[PDB]
Amino acid sequence: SREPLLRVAVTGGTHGNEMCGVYLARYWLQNPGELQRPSFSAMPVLANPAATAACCRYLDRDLNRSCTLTFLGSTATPDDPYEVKRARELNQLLGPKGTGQAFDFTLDLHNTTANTGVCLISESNISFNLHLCHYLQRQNPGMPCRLFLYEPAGTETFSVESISKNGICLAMGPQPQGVLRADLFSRMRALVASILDFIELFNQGMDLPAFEMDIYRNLGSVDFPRTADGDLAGTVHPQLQDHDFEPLRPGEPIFKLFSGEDVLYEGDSIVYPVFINEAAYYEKHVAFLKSEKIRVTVPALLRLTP
Amino acid sequence: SREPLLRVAVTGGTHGNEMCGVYLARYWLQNPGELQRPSFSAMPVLANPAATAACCRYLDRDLNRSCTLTFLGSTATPDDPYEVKRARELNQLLGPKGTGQAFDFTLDLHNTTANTGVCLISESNISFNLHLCHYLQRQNPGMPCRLFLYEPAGTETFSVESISKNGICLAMGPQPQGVLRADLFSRMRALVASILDFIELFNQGMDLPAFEMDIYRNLGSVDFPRTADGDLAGTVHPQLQDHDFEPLRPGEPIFKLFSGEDVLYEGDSIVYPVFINEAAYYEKHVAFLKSEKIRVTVPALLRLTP
Ligand SMILES: [Cl-]
Ligand SMILES: [Cl-]
Ligand SMILES: [Cl-]
Ligand SMILES: [Cl-]
Ligand SMILES: [Zn+2]
Ligand SMILES: [Zn+2]
Repeated sequence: SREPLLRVAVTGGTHGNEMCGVYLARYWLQNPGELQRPSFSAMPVLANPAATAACCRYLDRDLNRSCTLTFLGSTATPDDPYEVKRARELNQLLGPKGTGQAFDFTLDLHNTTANTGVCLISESNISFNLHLCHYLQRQNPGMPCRLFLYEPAGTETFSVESISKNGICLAMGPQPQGVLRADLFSRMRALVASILDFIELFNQGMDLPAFEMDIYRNLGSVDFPRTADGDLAGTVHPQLQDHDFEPLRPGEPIFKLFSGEDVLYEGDSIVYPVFINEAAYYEKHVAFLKSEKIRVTVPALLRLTP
Repeated sequence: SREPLLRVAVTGGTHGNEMCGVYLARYWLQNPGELQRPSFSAMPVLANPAATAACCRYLDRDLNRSCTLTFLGSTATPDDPYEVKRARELNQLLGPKGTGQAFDFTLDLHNTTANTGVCLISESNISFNLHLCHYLQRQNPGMPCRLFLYEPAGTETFSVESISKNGICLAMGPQPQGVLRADLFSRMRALVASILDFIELFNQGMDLPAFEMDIYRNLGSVDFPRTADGDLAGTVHPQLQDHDFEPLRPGEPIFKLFSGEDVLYEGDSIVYPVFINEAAYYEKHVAFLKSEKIRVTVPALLRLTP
């Protein structure tokens, strides 16, 4: 017995300077008709109102790192980070996280300065999320739509969409922070429409046959070359720059130092760098994430049991 | 009798999140040998230290709008904008503005999210600045190097380089704020080297023959389409996006509204839009600047009179 997804949210402005989500959320709050389907209506939400008003990523702390049960469960004070306070409000709205009152699904919208194109980031290999990616791929022949599987190191999930029972992040790049490109705005807008379409089909009892697909699974990060003071001593090499999801073999160049030397990848295996040179990641000490490209088998999601 | 340029500054980080200038200044402060020529040594300066540390454009007020004689001459208080306070310090260092103690030349480094490529911005048609552009063009066949003439509306100049007797801005895009691309870092680094080379030749008494060249002269700005509340109602049209310095004829599309309508250019004449969709300009109400492409005749700069 398939349970329909009836309480569905689309969050924009989780990071205040990521403009597609910001303006789609603002627009939908004024024009919700677009998020309505026969079986359900998705609720638009501006996730970080103060960061959005200020057009910056966050005020005190990254909102997308503030939604752990520890943060949500903590006893409020006045001296809490704004984003911690806002996380609690999203917990009331979309959760509480880990309980049966949580929303069925949260779609969280993101932009990156990296040349990722269309990427879905999933914190688990839940088969519904893989079918969703597959659906978007099929709906857009010739458009890459890649799934980046980013499982939490251990126990606690951190993100805005993790508040809901399930959720996914739709990330689109490249786009400078604080800039709204018409091309990415429209494309993101159409892909959200398609994601809602998919939830409707699901809700209507559509059978989703098992299938196989390539996904990219996180191996971990590589930091920028630094001085003994952790200041940049170089940046991403021109031959790596803008080459997200392309293979990176050992011995290939990954940085150019200001001194003019090349730094080479010293790994044992070919990997697939993603989120190469993202502005928000400098302070997280991440020049890029290494991923392994793996072919997974996705079980069927059928209305009835065969 | 030609006066040599002996007190020459290169400023980076005038805007704290414009990374080429930030990292070139930081690097040169550690490795000044690069800025030395036989006749002079250029002083590297991080223009906005606090904005740079915070990786944002400015703290209180745009530093590059804070260097008017009015601001510089004002009586200090504790409640002055940080950037006003910093402007006064740059006035002490590189000026005082309008006096004989000012530096001979300030080269101010900038990055834009607009697809400008290499642009020199000059606040006057001083012939030395035009020869400099011409020199850079000749030194880089096949590389656009365009001169954008931006004369102050009326009396008071506002910018960091206006503190010196003469100066120019070297702007390079596209680059997201807070991102350092190896390609733009290297190119900017080589162009600064060439600008210093040029000052050396000048200093050595080189004759600079009169010549003609196309420049782009500011006509003014066009703001983003807005609601009655001044919130975006659209963004730069995909056909205009990334087309800086290309001709824009009346009737051509300049915006796409969220409602799906196109907004068309209603001007009487063909213009050349520049700084199309710059992040820092949203709040200045500027989607792009209109310029006229005009061919000017540049007088000779000769060691002796013919
Ligand atoms: Cl499917
Ligand atoms: Cl990239
Ligand atoms: Cl010349
Ligand atoms: Cl542009
Ligand atoms: Zn984001
Ligand atoms: Zn700037």
